[PDB]
Amino acid sequence: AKTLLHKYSDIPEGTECHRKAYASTSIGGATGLIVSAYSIALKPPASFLEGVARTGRYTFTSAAIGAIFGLTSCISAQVREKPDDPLNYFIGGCAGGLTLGARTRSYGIGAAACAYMGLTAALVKMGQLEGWQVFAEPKV
Amino acid sequence: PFFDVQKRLGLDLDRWMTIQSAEQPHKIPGRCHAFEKEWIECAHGIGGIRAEK
Amino acid sequence: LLDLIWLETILPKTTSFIQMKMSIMVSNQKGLIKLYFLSFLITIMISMTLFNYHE
Amino acid sequence: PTIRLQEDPDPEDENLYEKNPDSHGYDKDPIVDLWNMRVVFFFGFSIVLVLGSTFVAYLPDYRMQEWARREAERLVKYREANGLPLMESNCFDPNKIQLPEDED
Amino acid sequence: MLKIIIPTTMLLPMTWMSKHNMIWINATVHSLLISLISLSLLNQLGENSLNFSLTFFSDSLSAPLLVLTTWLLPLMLMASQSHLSKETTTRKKLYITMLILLQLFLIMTFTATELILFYILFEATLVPTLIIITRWGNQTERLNAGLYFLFYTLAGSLPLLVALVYIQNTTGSLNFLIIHYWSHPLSNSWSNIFMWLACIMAFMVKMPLYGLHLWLPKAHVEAPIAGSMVLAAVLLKLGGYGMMRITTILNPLTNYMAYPFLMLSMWGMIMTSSICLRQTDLKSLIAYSSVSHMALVIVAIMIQTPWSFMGATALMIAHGLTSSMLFCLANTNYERVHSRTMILARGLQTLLPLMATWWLVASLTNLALPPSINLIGELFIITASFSWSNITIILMGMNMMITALYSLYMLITTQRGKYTHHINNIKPSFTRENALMALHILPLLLLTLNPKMILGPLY
Amino acid sequence: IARTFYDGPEKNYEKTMAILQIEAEKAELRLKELEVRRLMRARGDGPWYQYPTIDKALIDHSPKTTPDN
Amino acid sequence: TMMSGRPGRVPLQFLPNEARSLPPPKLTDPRLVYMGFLGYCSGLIDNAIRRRPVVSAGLHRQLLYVTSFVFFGYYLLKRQDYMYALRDHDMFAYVKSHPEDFPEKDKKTYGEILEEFHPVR
Amino acid sequence: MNPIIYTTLIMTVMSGTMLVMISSHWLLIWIGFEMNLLAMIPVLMKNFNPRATEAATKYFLTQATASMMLMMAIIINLLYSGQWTITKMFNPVAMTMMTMALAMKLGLSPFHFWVPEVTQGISLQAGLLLLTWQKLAPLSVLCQISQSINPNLMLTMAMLSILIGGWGGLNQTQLRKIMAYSSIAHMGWMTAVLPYNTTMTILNLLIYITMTLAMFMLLIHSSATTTLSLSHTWNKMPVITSLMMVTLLSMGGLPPLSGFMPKWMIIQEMTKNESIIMPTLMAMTALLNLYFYMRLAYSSSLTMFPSTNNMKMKWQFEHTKQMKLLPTMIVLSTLVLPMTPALSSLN
Amino acid sequence: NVLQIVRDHWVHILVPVGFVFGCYLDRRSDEKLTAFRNKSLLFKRELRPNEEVTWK
Ligand SMILES: CCCCCCCCCCCCCCCCCC(=O)OC[C@H](COP(=O)([O-])OCC(O)COP(=O)([O-])OC[C@@H](COC(=O)CCCCCCCCCCCCCCCCC)OC(=O)CCCCCCCCCCCCCCCCC)OC(=O)CCCCCCCCCCCCCCCCC
Ligand SMILES: CCCCCCCCCCCCCCCCCC(=O)OC[C@H](COP(=O)([O-])OCC(O)COP(=O)([O-])OC[C@@H](COC(=O)CCCCCCCCCCCCCCCCC)OC(=O)CCCCCCCCCCCCCCCCC)OC(=O)CCCCCCCCCCCCCCCCC
Ligand SMILES: CCCCCCCCCCCCCCCCCC(=O)OC[C@H](COP(=O)([O-])OCC(O)COP(=O)([O-])OC[C@@H](COC(=O)CCCCCCCCCCCCCCCCC)OC(=O)CCCCCCCCCCCCCCCCC)OC(=O)CCCCCCCCCCCCCCCCC
Ligand SMILES: CCCCCCCCCCCCCCCCC[C@@H](O)O[C@H](CO[C@H](O)CCCCCCCCCCCCCCC)COP(=O)(O)OCC[N+](C)(C)C
Ligand SMILES: CCCCCCCC/C=C\CCCCCCCC(=O)O[C@H](COC(=O)CCCCCCC/C=C/CCCCCCCC)COP(=O)(O)OCCN
Repeated sequence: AKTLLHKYSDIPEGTECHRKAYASTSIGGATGLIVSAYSIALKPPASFLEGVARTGRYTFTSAAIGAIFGLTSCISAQVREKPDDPLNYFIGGCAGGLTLGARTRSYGIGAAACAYMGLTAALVKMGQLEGWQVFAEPKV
Repeated sequence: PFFDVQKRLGLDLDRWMTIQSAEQPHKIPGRCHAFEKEWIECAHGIGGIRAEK
Repeated sequence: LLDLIWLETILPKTTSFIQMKMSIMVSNQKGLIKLYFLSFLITIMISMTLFNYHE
Repeated sequence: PTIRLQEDPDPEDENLYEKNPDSHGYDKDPIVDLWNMRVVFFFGFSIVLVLGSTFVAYLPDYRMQEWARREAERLVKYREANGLPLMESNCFDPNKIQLPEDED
Repeated sequence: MLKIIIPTTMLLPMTWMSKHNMIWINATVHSLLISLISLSLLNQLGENSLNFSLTFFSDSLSAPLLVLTTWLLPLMLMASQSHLSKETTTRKKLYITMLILLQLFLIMTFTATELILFYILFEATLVPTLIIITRWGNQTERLNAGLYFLFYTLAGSLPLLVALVYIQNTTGSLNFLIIHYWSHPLSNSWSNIFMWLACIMAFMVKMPLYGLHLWLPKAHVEAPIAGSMVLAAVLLKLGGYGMMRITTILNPLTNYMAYPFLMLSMWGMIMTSSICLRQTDLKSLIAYSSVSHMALVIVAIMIQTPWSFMGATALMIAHGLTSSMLFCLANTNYERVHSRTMILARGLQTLLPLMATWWLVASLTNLALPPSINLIGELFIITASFSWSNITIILMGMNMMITALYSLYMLITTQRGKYTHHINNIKPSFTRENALMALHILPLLLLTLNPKMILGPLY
Repeated sequence: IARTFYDGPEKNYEKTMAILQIEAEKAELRLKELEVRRLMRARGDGPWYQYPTIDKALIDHSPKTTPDN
Repeated sequence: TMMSGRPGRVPLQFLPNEARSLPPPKLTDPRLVYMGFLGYCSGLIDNAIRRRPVVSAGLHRQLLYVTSFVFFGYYLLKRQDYMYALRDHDMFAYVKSHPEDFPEKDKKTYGEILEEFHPVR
Repeated sequence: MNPIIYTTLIMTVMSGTMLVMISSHWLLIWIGFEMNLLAMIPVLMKNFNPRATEAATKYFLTQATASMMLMMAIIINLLYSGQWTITKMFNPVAMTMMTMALAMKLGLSPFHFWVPEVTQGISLQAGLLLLTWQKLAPLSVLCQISQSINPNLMLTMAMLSILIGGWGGLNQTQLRKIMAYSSIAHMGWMTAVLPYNTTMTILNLLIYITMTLAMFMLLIHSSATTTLSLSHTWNKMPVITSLMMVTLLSMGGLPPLSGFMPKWMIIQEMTKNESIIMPTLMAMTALLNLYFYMRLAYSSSLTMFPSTNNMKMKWQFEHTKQMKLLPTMIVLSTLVLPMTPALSSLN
Repeated sequence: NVLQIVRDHWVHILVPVGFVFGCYLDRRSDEKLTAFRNKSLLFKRELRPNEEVTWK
């Protein structure tokens, strides 16, 4: 659960690239498993083997996205010696988008995923820096 | 939401069964009558926010 | 190249295409109660082991 | 029917000059058309335009610019005669400003 | 200032209570009277604005825009009573109701002292324009034009509401006087950067900016004549007025944050001026000319110097008048020929001499001929930009050259040459069209006589 | 024109003074209200944000057929 | 919901006796005029839907519409004013009761407050 | 169905929801829910056909499952504190059960699947009842236990509801499914502000009920259940089309129309306590609802679709049974924005 | 012949009476902002022997 996000976050950003990549790929694998479960429940695969194939496809794609994102972000933050910079997360997000485009074999999907995933990862980094809240606790 | 008509009219439609220390038949007490009574007395006055601290 | 093609492609046409795809994906259910009741079960398991586990 | 609709034929343009050689291009009925022209001309060119322009041209000097010129004349006269600088660099009195005590 | 608002809300039932053949006369007469009354706000104190009440105030920037709107309504009524002759009485009254409601919302927009009220009216101006465009258009593309016009505005202006409510939660007020007196600098943080973006992008897409201008050609071509007039004359100036009002809170972030918008504005001004040359349509050329002029206004507002502000105000007023006149001139030819192609009807000077003169005057005022207020605004903006950076003069001069080129190109193609030999239904010009042209053009010259009325509050 | 249509500058001056006072008071009151709401929801001791508890009048203080309770 | 539970609050009163110490809204109140205008609009829409002469079909019906809207609006405005007065009263009582959380800070003049200057160039 | 039986079933439905809204005991609330469902099932099947039968079956199955989860939540909360009063509900697992059960009863996503189908399978009167009246009791229970409820769970379902409502409404041509998806999207907005301020929830509920009532009553007036069937009423009752277009604009969230007031107030309330991202997402998503409302308006009044020859015979007849409250609902659905400060009379 | 002309041109007074009503409402709005009349530090001035208000 949220313990996986603790695993990803408790690691200092520009250190231990292998562990951070492992945490990111675990998060991606969990997300892919959830997506595949919903897809099977709502769109039956007509056979057990095809359902397993679809589950494996979704899980592997999501795990690849997570691994590439984490690895690229950590490496870019380490070589530039400048942590706390949204550019690193943007590069990681575009790397994940290129991975998605390669997995689905679509150049346009790849470019769009680069752009949008890089943007959203950059905003996630800025929210981490400035302390933005998605589900803010009631304060008034 | 909660249109409190029992409090307005003084009817007691379903308040007799809410708690454990409220007028059981033949005066049979609940297993935790004293604890619930103590909690209710301390609890009733301050409000919900202070009642948890 | 700029107005009639690319400035149309980036902001409005991309938005229309994405919303079309998502509307199609959401709004194709065969109506069988079995499938989305299974989805309800998946939602129940998720919620109980992703939200209230940490308090 | 080798067609798709029970559709009216597309009407051809109606010329205002055919039934009215002096039309003014406002309406079909000549009297209301002439009066529409008359009111448009009287309230656009006669009332709003000329009277409005002569009203705007004679607005009182609420912008305080002749007043500003007179103020400048008197201040220049007084300052130059006394030997004082024509204009002073500090807009406010330095005595009423409390700068930070030190910068170390 | 209810002495202007209430007469419009009385224009409504008076229009609805008129005889079947007296609606145009009454509407025109009383709208002209209301514009004459609104001409009384030009008396502005040099010190501060006129604060009539807690809700409404008038500034030196608001008064020319108010006068322009009140003067615009009668011209729109005059231009609309040609293609609506076959309409029923109820639909004519509904059209006039839309025009009157648009004027009322515009009047209440330029004088609202509170930013949320300004936003509410600024967005209330969307419903009547949309109804007009999508109900009284002519081609099948009016539906897409209306959808683009609505969604480009809304997708950029919804974040503005969040920004404004957050501002009121933080500072404690949204009244413009309190905002201006209690203004404080904005630090360099991502939160403040997105605050800048939220406050700016709504007015940017209302200008429009070069990258967000795709809705303007569709809306201005597919709308009826009154819709095009009101879009190109006043509805575009809402964004400029909004930035000139909202920029006070933004500094010092704006100096750092204006580089992409300035670059887009300058280069897109060049690009749209070049696009005007290779245009096969007549209304699209005027739409792109509007885009170029409004990009110049964007540059003026963004560099944020007093000379730039005065130039922006003058250019806004001058462009409103000129673009309205050009749209009416194109509409007359469209009514004659029933097509929008430029090269269809040629050599109209030999058939319509007075319209040839009106075309010449409109084109001359479009390319900033001295000493018209168009040139005053353009020159003030150019001088302010030159002070900002000496290299901008290259882009400004190139824009001036291309503007002259496409203006004279349109004038020569539509008016000079030989006639088309097969259009024999070009009737002589009516009195209504000539009167509309004169009422468009005379105020421009009367204003260049006394240019201090339209130079804004920085004068 | 100035005698017939307009007034003196002092009227506008004092009107905008009063308007500024009103708006400043409203701004201060809004900020104070936000702070008061935050404190009263955090603490819970204020009149606002009171959540209902169990009335003590429902308890029965009578012998309970067993000595202890 | 901050004010749903409050001390000494009769459940379904809609107008406590404590609200009679506030000045009632004037009968020429602009909000009441807007309520009457809403009633008139509803009457006109009623006439239009039933395919009747919109302006002058039923005068008694339009009068009833207007008077019903005004009658409800009077009490709605009374309750709204009572609730806002109650909010302000509670706010002032709380700020007085807890002086340490709302201290009176110093009053510096601009002659000694140092604000950084940002040139425009 | 006999009129006495119909009116007593309607009164039993209202009695069940009132029993929910006026009870302090959890058991009485559950009894009110059971009574509401029991008397609500036949109302859907007033006009018998296979579609109505299967709509009633799906509705019954969903509501029975929700009631089972709700009673399990009540029993667990009793287990960890011998209390029956509807209060904080401290226990996290029991609170999760109650929140999910009430979401399933309301139609919030991901439990939103049943609403479009049941709405399409029943008549316009039953659809009106289902979409307006059947939201009061779960919302009342949610408002009572709002402080106890977890923000993350509540927020996630509200955002999902808004997104899925918009995307589903983008596709449908049938009017009843459009109304159902719009109802889901509005439920998202109302449950979004629930943890922060229940007064905004009540205000949004009131305005949504008014708008939905006006829209359904106009749809009943011009007896059309599809887009093309609604495209004919311009040739019979143009005033109805104009009023419907104005109401559809109001539903979209445009200002100066009233519909905007709940959206504006919810954004303002969520901003008071440092929730900036969520209101922005909800507004940009409600743009989709506006889009498909606008498509319906284009089809309905702003254009003129081809008509049929038999409409000439309808031209000669008047609508016999007239809805008395339609004009008031239209006026309250459109022109009530200037009276925003009167929302203080709700707390 | 006052009958027909009045019953056909009674609408030509709505705008003028609206203007008069607007002026009257503006005057009333001015009447509620007299909190600093003859109290501003710039225009503070002793009254004339007969007048009672600096402005209305
Ligand atoms: C308090 C609240 C909590 C409540 C919950 C409490 C639950 C706990 C107690 C439950 C005890 C069970 C008692 C009775 C249950 C009733 C069962 C029933 O009635 O069956 C009807 C139902 C309908 O029967 P039918 O339609 O008449 O006959 C259809 C034909 O048989 C064949 O049909 P077909 O061949 O024509 O169609 C193809 C095939 C399709 O089948 C498939 O394609 C299977 C695909 C699954 C993927 C395989 C995994 C591969 C990767 C795994 C990775 C693991 C992590 C490692 C890291 C990454 C490495 C990759 O069938 C389907 O289309 C249906 C799909 C259903 C599959 C199983 C459903 C489980 C939940 C839904 C999620 C699906 C899993 C996705 C992946 C999730 C992660 C693993 O039967 C079935 O759906 C299949 C048989 C089910 C038997 C097992 C049921 C027990 C499990 C229940 C779920 C609860 C979780 C269990 C414990 C969890 C820990 C807490
Ligand atoms: C706001 C004002 C106005 C703005 C509006 C206007 C501007 C915006 C709109 C225009 C830009 C949008 C283009 C982006 C991608 C769209 C392509 C597309 O639709 O995909 C589906 C489309 C068709 O979909 P499909 O059905 O799956 O494929 C069927 C194909 O027919 C089958 O094709 P094929 O298999 O026969 O052959 C294709 C294949 C074989 O390749 C070729 O055939 C020809 C080679 C083309 C790409 C190879 C790269 C070498 C050329 C790049 C040279 C430098 C670029 C300029 C920098 C100058 C430096 C001073 O291509 C590749 O394999 C290349 C893979 C990846 C290479 C791309 C990396 C280069 C990016 C440039 C970096 C610049 C950094 C910043 C520097 C500037 C600042 C100082 O795919 C393509 O065919 C084209 C893909 C390759 C085009 C790359 C062009 C990118 C230009 C720079 C992008 C940066 C701007 C965006 C920022 C965020 C992105 C990170
Ligand atoms: C902010 C300031 C105030 C502004 C507030 C907003 C405006 C006012 C409030 C609105 C509600 C009031 C009226 C609405 C219901 C009226 C129903 C209607 O259809 O009217 C037709 C009716 C004409 O029918 P008729 O005379 O029986 O015979 C012809 C047949 O009806 C033949 O009829 P037909 O059915 O055969 O005609 C077909 C037509 C029939 O369809 C229609 O006529 C459309 C009906 C309007 C929609 C109602 C919307 C509900 C209210 C929401 C307003 C939204 C405001 C926000 C801004 C956005 C605008 C959308 O359908 C079409 O043509 C389809 C074209 C599609 C166009 C799409 C536009 C539709 C929406 C436009 C709404 C504009 C706002 C309302 C303005 C007034 C319009 C009457 O008009 C009237 O005669 C009454 C109008 C009001 C009279 C005011 C008089 C006041 C008292 C007189 C003296 C004044 C003071 C004296 C004292 C002086 C001191 C001494
Ligand atoms: C079609 C036209 C539509 C409108 C276009 C609007 C343009 C909006 C773009 C915003 C301009 C600037 C935004 C942020 C300001 C600085 C950007 C960056 O270049 O500065 C560097 C920042 O380093 C990195 O570049 C950060 C940005 C990297 C991630 C952002 C994504 C940018 C890629 C392009 C995305 C596409 C944008 C348009 C979407 C459609 C300097 O580093 P540093 O001085 O230490 O930090 C500056 C910020 N501080 C001071 C608040 C801390
Ligand atoms: C025609 C289409 C045009 C589309 C334009 C849309 C983009 C508008 C720009 C962003 C709008 C949202 C910004 C939020 C509004 C202001 C809120 C604010 O100022 O608060 C910020 C919050 O800032 C944010 O949350 C921003 C999150 C952004 C999420 C949505 C991003 C939308 C797309 C991003 C890129 C768009 C920008 C450029 C687009 C150019 C046009 C294509 C500070 O948070 P605090 O609670 O005060 O805490 C700080 C102290 N601890």
